[PDB]
Amino acid sequence: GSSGSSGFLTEFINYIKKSKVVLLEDLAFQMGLRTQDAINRIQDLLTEGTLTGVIDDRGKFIYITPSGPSSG
Repeated sequence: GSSGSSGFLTEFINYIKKSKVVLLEDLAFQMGLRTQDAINRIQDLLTEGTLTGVIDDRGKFIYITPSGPSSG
């Protein structure tokens, strides 16, 4: 359990799970943050494994989460 002003990370991840299709360009717009900033966070989380996804030649983010059983 992370301590301090930790919340944007937890809320950001939860949003991705629910969100079927999330774009990096749109992500920064909705969150206000910059595209590069948003991408950096996604790449970091995906690198550690915290999140699993793939990027296409269109620099788009595609998350594939199992609908229904939220256990693992």
